[PDB]
Amino acid sequence: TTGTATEPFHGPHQAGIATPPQAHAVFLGLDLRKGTGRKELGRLMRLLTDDARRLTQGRPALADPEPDLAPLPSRLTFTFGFGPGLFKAAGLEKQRPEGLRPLPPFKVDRLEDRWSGGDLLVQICCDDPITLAHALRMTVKDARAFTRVRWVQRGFRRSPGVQSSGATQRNLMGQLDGTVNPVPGTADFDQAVWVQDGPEWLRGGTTLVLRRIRMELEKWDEADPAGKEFAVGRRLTSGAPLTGRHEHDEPDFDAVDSAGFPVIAENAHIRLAHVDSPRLRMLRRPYNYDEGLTADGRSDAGLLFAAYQADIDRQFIPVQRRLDEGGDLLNLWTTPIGSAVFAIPPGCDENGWIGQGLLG
Amino acid sequence: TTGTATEPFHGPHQAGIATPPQAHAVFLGLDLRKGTGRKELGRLMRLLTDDARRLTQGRPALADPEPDLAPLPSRLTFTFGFGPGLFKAAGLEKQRPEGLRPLPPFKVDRLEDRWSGGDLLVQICCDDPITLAHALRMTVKDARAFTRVRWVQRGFRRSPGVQSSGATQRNLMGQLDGTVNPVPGTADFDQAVWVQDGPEWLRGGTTLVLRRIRMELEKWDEADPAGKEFAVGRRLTSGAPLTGRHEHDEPDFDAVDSAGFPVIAENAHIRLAHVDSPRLRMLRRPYNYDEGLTADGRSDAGLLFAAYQADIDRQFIPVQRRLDEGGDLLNLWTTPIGSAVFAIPPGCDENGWIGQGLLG
Ligand code: HEM
Ligand code: HEM
Repeated sequence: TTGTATEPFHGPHQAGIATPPQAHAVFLGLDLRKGTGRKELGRLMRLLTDDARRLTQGRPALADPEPDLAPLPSRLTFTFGFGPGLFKAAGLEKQRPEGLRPLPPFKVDRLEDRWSGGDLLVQICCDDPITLAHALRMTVKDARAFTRVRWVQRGFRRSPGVQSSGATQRNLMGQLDGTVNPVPGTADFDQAVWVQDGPEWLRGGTTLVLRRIRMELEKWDEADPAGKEFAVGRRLTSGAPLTGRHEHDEPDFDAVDSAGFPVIAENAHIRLAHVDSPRLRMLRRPYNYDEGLTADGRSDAGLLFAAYQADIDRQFIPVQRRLDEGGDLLNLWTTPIGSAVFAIPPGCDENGWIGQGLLG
Repeated sequence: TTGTATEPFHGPHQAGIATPPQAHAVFLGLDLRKGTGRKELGRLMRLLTDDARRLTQGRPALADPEPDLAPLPSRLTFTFGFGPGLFKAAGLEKQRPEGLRPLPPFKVDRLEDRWSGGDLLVQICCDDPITLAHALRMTVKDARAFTRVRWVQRGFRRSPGVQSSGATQRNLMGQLDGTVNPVPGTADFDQAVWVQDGPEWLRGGTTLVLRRIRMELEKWDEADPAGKEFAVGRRLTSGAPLTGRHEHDEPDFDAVDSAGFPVIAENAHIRLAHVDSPRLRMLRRPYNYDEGLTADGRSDAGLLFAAYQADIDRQFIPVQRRLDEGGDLLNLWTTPIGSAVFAIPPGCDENGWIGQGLLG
């Protein structure tokens, strides 16, 4: 069933990346306390490893504060990530990937400290929110002594069983989101996602760019539907490129309209975001968020934009830079308010723990 | 797939009450603007009725800001409720039920204005959070001109398919929650829930007591495990009464231990909460909430306690008063921080609108 289903914890890679995105996610951003060094980090990651090892398979954690909430794992997964500040605290500043650093400033940025940065990431995904809540509590319980909570970001996708697996789901702007994306279990995916160069310990792992992007829905509603599709380069209902018919049709960036102007605008989102080389693409694995209203009924909603790639400098920044300097029409209705980066180590087997190659 | 499943909007009763509780809920508490009188309330409820009429069946609302999010309704339901202030503004004090008033003070209360009161309730329930978020957006769009958002309370239960329908689900304290409840499709349920006395307009309707109850999970983890079961009167895992073996075993309130003391404490939750007459019982239809963390790792979680009954004075207050005056052991780890009451009108058909019998 949806409840008894599990995702393996062990493997060459950490789960929660190639894993088809579950219905719910929480991104826990932690800062290290002063007394938390390499020794303490080792004890912590061993604690959290075994917690994930048990919980993801429906078994209570060690010293579980509520073991009856451990069953029904619902494809629970844990993904741990190390921020730039982690390495200095560990005395391993040399093994920090040179590419692992806070993203540079962009003109559209309205970043807030409460949604940015972080020394240690715990990404917990699950098809069930009760199972997720319990997993979060256990995580905090074992991380409490060594860290402070910098932020916690919750997001959702479709509930399990609403749409078939692999089918593209819509975001809170009504747009089909995830059409062009590296496919798990393919060569292009492995090259695009998993690290092969750089520091040894990170090989088999990846890097995460997590950006909290607010959807300016008040402005969005006042926009012209033709203008909305034009801004993206795809139709709302079908999800097809404006040059095409079906969702999976290849956009024609050389096509022009009756006026000789590009059908897909020069500053259309998918044009500026596109990279011709599949091996340089980023894995987008986003979650939607919707959190409360002002008295005048203005929404606080958007996207937890989670991008995974082997090299931030080669695979993310160039794209984000083109969106910014290219004057992406979508920037009129979206605003980055948070940004964090993490190095996600390789997976482990029954005889190890996440981050052993670094902290061991 | 389950996205296409719907619940009837039309009927003698509003949906979202007898309806088997969906995986997600938003309780939207609205305060009327100064100029919003009976005329304005009529226009508002006609707008909201039609929105629900279309959206619950997977059709876009009129002036829908994002029509592509209307399909796949996932058992979306709307339940509208009128607070005490609604009747004042509409000049229909004569039609206000005697019992429709803010609840009396209780010792355990730590109520906050930001979680209490409200003139107009829109209770939106759905098995899918994207569908839910869209429904909320449309509700606010048409309500903005007439009302201010007093509060929005988001809650969740198990995702669809995680547990078989009707099976008791656990709360964030790990406790099986919902064992003793009136059952739809029985005469006792109708007697307990649907109004058949008082002013004419409300017949076929019901009343809602909505209380935001914080869970003191800090103390809860520190609590003695045997004391936790003793506090409730049931075992954690099995859910059985301490006098029994299975969940649905009848609690024996006359039973004593070998020392001659009651097996179920005189101040046990279920003892103080129990009522002999099934027809006097309240319908409990709660949702769980989990909302963020302090720097030092303290959770902010609890229960959205939604109780439905034909008569607040006869079915809710007597129970709540016994829990308070009786010194319910569960009060050591639970704290009411919000309280609101609403009169829920009967259902409508085509050509009709919710609250028409009152406001029309
Ligand atoms: C912030 C809110 C955003 C929304 C609502 C959004 C929406 C979309 C949509 C509707 C598509 C077309 C369907 C698809 O291929 O997935 C798309 C494509 C894409 N987006 Fe975004 N996007 C957002 C931000 C970003 C950002 C910040 C990046 C940074 C890299 C990005 C990278 C991409 C890429 C690489 C594609 C693939 C385009 C292609 O090759 O055809 N998106 N996005
Ligand atoms: C966080 C707050 C609360 C929690 C965690 C909680 C938990 C529970 C549990 C575990 C049970 C036994 C299983 C069941 O029969 O559902 C129960 C029963 C019950 N509760 Fe509560 N409860 C809470 C607040 C309240 C409040 C404020 C009321 C006010 C009336 C209430 C009324 C009842 C009733 C009527 C029963 C049925 C007991 C019986 O007749 O055997 N509960 N509750």
